[PDB]
Amino acid sequence: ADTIVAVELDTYPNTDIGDPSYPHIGIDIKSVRSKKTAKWNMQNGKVGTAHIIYNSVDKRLSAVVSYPNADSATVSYDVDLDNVLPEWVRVGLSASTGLYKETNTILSWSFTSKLKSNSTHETNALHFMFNQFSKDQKDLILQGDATTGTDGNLELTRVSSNGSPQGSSVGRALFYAPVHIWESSAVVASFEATFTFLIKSPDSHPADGIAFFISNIDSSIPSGSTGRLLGLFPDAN
Amino acid sequence: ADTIVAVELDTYPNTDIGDPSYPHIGIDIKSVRSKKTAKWNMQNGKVGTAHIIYNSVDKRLSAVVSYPNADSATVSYDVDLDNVLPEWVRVGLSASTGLYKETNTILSWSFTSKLKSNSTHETNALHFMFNQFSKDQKDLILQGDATTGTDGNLELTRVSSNGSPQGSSVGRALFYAPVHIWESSAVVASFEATFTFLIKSPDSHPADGIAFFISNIDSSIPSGSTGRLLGLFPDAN
Amino acid sequence: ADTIVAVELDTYPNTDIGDPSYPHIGIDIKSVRSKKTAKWNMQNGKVGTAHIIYNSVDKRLSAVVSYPNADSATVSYDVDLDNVLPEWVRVGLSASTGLYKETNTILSWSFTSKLKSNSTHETNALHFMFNQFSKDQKDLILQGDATTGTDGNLELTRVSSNGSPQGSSVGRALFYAPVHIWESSAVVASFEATFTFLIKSPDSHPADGIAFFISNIDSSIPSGSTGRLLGLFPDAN
Amino acid sequence: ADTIVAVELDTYPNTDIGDPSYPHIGIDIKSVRSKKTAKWNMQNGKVGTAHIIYNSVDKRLSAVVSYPNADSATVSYDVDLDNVLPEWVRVGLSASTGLYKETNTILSWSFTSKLKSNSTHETNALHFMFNQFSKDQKDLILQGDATTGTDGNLELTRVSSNGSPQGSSVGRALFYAPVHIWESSAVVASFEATFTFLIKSPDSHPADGIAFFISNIDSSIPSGSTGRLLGLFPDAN
Ligand SMILES: [Ca+2]
Ligand SMILES: [Ca+2]
Ligand SMILES: [Ca+2]
Ligand SMILES: [Ca+2]
Ligand SMILES: [Co+2]
Ligand SMILES: [Co+2]
Ligand SMILES: [Co+2]
Ligand SMILES: [Co+2]
Repeated sequence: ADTIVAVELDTYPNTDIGDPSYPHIGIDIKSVRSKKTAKWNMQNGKVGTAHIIYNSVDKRLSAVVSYPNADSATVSYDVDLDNVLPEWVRVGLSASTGLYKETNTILSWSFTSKLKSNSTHETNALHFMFNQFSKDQKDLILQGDATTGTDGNLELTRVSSNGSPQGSSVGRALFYAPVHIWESSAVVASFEATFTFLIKSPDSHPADGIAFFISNIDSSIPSGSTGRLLGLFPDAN
Repeated sequence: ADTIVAVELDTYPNTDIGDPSYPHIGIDIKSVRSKKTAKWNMQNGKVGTAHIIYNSVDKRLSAVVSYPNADSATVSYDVDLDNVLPEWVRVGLSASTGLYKETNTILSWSFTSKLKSNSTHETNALHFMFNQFSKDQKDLILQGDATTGTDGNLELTRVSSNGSPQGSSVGRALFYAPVHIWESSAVVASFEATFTFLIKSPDSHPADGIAFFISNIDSSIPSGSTGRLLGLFPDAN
Repeated sequence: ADTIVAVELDTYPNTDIGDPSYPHIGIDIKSVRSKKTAKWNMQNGKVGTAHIIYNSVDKRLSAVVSYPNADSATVSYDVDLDNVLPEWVRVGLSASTGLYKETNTILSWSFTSKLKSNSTHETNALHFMFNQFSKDQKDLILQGDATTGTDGNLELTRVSSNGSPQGSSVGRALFYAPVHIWESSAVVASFEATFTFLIKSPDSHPADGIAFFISNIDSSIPSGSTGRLLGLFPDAN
Repeated sequence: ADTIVAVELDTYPNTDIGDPSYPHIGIDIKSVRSKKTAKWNMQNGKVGTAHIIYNSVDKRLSAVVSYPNADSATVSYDVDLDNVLPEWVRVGLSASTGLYKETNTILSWSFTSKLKSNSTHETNALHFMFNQFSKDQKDLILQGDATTGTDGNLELTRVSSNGSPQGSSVGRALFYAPVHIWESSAVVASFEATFTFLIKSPDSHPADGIAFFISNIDSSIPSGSTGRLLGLFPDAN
């Protein structure tokens, strides 16, 4: 059904579906079983920043995640996205909770896509930046439990009044406009995404994670993708 | 019905509805009878560039139109757009032909909107740039006769095979995503639009013009707005 | 000697040289006696953000200053900068202390200048953004007491070890590259500057202020411009 | 003496110093003998566009060169620039002619450098874009025979009145401000450069080429680097 390319900030180690034994960042190409992962020293309650970059010349999707005053984690994977995704895609953020939970709060999100064609000076670009989300954010498609406006933030999963994260929740936010990532006369296509997040859990084992993803434009949350599936995959294959 | 704020590049002088006796650029606030105009030395067959700028501190909508090697024309009008438009709008380009005609070709179009809130570093921004239009431009809403892809250009009004402009045509192209132009904690909201166009007519009296407009998100072409109404207004009041 | 256009965030009311009886933001065109001012509810110890904008079509220099959770202050003045400044200028930040003092800390500073010429697609642009200053910031010209690197910030005036602001201090930081603000074939020239600051004083009467300024490229601090002259003017005329 | 990293658009095959037997694009790390090259179908008299990209996560310097209506050439090389260049560098364009010659005209040049630190939202950026060069371009350091302003272009090597390219010429243009390409708390540093050029020769064997380069800030043209050395290297080792 959906084609998903995602960079996951996986807070819970589901070693039975291939997660390493620690929080990790991973690159998922059409499967929750990451093609590549890197240990991530996740800090409960701290605001982190994730940067994702890719260009069609190098064909390497790379991500860097850091927290202030801490060393960063980085993961890269060689993948030609022209062979995985459609030429028009939607980009978004997804997060879930299962039996274990955490807040999956997004405080800001920026994205820049550029397609440079062979005509002298031909650049097609799309750029958006959100440093605040309003209750009626018309340029975002919110799916599942995702809501905007509480403290001007984007809450991907359900958080009750007293700020408590709820389990078995899943939510996604996609930018409204389709994004053009391939065009026949493009000599270089590239994108960069950055988002700051705040994962906080009352528990010692937060779950399940946040993911930046690119999908077919009409992507919707797969049935039963709460928990370990991060609101992105229908199963764990 | 629709709320329209537009900068018109009016090629035909309809002196009966208030046009001056020459091609002119004008600022239209909810009426085709421009609030302010400036003589425009339109060059048939040449690529021109229009720049439109506005910010909520000064509340002055200004536009500059020029052709290479020629002096520019500029028009400005003091208007608080927060009092005219909704907080979420769609931006687009419109053009029409009537008994007289011309090609209303758009070769590139860029737009940048910024909302800076009172939180330190809070900037919400939207930027798009098209230097080429493809046959299936999914991020544009084409209305009426507007088509994309012929020579990688956006043809707002009908042009037959042999490149001839057709009369009684009207077409509009709006960027897919809603644009947020006001927010309660924004200290300064601004936008700038730039587009290059090519108006060419076999006739000595081209008509009717191209307009950059901002409207309510659900705006559609008014019935009978071909010709002098530029695909923007239902009547000439 | 120097030609100075500045937006002052004046913390001390020197009513004898024309200041209003309160902290105020003002637009200074070649004189410390502001052409226009607006009351500024300055917050000692809080990080504020100032936005300055200008374009050659409207010829209005406007500035907005705000603090989180507080209403902003704005001041505007109609001035054609082509008639005041040279075509090549340097942009900077200046601050001073006199008998009264305060820290004049800059935490981030961004600037964007654009010159759009009448050739189709001719845009000359300069943009810089500093969200951190290093001890050896080679792209900034530091004058007087200005230093970079302490807490990754730019300290315009002297602050001793224990964080205490020192009196009779003056310092300026200018971006290294000259900025082109006028060109003969430019149809619209514009700029926007934004900087966040932290003015903190142990005293009830902080002084003297911070100013964003544009000057001739070879501008240097005028002798005796500590205190009320903000490191910009040689006298109070 | 100087540390040079350059992307060369080499028009003349000096097979004795390792050039392939055809025009080629190459990546030169401290030597004119390119670490990697790719055949380049150079078009005499046509305006081409070169794009150079690099980021510190992937550590791969890649370049794409194209002409309208033609397939592009691309070359990439894995190199960690933090191990080759200083943290502060100057970026520029260089070109030369020897016994054979060609015009080495630059019509536009843009550059964007970004350093993203681990503090949430810490981005330091520098961006410049020139779509026109004036006779007194104060923000460019012209070395050797390089001149600005003729037809609003940048002529890297000497061209006599009648538009004829002169042999044994060498010229370079560097952006005035130093560029910061590494910082201790940066999690990702990246840059992208784009320039359009017009290489035209009356002869069947144009020479010698144009190069985009990054060097130590105080770099100057090496003595005798006309011809095959592209105004970048003192010898052919
Ligand atoms: Ca997991
Ligand atoms: Ca008319
Ligand atoms: Ca004062
Ligand atoms: Ca060679
Ligand atoms: Co995982
Ligand atoms: Co009219
Ligand atoms: Co004052
Ligand atoms: Co070579």
